[PDB]
Amino acid sequence: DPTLEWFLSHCHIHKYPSKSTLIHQGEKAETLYYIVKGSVAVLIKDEEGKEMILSYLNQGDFIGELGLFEEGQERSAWVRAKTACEVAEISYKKFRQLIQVNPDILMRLSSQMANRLQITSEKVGNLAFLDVTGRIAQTLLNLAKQPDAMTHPDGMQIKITRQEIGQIVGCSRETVGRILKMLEDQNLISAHGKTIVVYG
Amino acid sequence: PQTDPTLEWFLSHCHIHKYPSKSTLIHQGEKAETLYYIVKGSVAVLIKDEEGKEMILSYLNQGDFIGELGLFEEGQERSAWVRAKTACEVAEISYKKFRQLIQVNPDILMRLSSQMANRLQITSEKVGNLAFLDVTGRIAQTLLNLAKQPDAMTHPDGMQIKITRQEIGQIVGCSRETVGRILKMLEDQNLISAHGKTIVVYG
Ligand SMILES: Nc1ncnc2c1ncn2[C@@H]1O[C@@H]2COP(=O)(O)O[C@H]2[C@H]1O
Ligand SMILES: Nc1ncnc2c1ncn2[C@@H]1O[C@@H]2COP(=O)(O)O[C@H]2[C@H]1O
Ligand SMILES: [Cl-]
Ligand SMILES: [Cl-]
Ligand SMILES: [Cl-]
Repeated sequence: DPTLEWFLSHCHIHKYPSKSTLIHQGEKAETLYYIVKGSVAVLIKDEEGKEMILSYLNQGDFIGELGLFEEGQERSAWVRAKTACEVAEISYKKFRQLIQVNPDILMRLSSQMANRLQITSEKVGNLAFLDVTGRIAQTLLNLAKQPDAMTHPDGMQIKITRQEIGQIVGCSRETVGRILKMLEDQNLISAHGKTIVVYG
Repeated sequence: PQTDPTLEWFLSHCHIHKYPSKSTLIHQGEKAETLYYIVKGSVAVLIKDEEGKEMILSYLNQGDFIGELGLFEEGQERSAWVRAKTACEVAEISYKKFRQLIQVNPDILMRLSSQMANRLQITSEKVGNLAFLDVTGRIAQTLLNLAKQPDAMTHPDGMQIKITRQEIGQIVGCSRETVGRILKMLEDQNLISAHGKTIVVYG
């Protein structure tokens, strides 16, 4: 589409190796990014440096957009490359100029911010009233009904690790372990290495 | 609370409607064709968990856009209910008309997008608190957050807020009973005072 091509023609595409930290929470924001190729993780941390993934972002996603609208904004989160990444970069100053020329580019960015807000809002509603057990159970049941869940003699099989469960619900890997054992004993799931079976 | 030429130009293209306290501005799931802007008053943005329990996702106040999430893609449905907390005065404009205003002066889209960005930050922090903080910490953080809403009073011991235990539970994501037990504890810890329907957050 011509809007994205026009936008990219004003950007400088950079290549970063896997595990690069592209954005550090707390730093001064003066640049907008757009993923041309690759995937990243958006993360927040607690005092002990524990973690919760807010989102994965991929090809076609803007990153670092939240500091664009007000002066002196700081990065709201960490963004770390999951794979090697090809990322277009443009100063906020230049981007603001592009918006006056053709605001459709700001409509595209804002469309992504709107979706992100709806997704993050839904996660608040889904997790707020539950304790860690409730959150883990809901998480597994939700994954069991997604298209990539596979058929199993015992029910629906999902691919997920104790670590990434903990990253979704914001708890330790050990707590996940204990809760998965409990869910097995209640005859709701079966856990086998890096896969879980939710009983139907 | 602070308008500017861009906003008054925008408002000159809108119709301002009044909404009594408790009335619904927006119903979740309805087709979105209208953008709102609060001239006066406050609203609550509500969503429900998988058991049908209602949460207060955010309050919005004078100067806030509402109903913007449906503007960017066709056939979008409202993501939440929005109901008046006080009597409100709200400017309305069709998405069709607003898209034309954007072409006339994109600064109005910058104003709207700025709020969307702020909301994402705020909501992201809330999702992090759900995990990083215990229930006590979540209630304590909500009390602070509420001590900074415009409707917050001054007090010789700190900031005095007006909110029901029910409402604290809907913001935090816990039961009214839990809130009661935690406010008592915080009171005994000399961090707050609960004078009936009022709470004083010490500073
Ligand atoms: N809830 C979220 N969902 C998706 N992306 C996010 C979320 N919160 C922050 N980000 C992204 O992470 C970036 C961190 O830097 P910025 O705050 O400039 O811009 C932020 C967004 O691009
Ligand atoms: N997390 C949030 N913070 C503040 N306001 C929100 C949030 N989620 C939804 N809203 C508002 O509630 C509105 C419901 O209708 P829309 O989805 O059109 O637009 C939505 C936003 O204006
Ligand atoms: Cl509606
Ligand atoms: Cl807890
Ligand atoms: Cl009360």
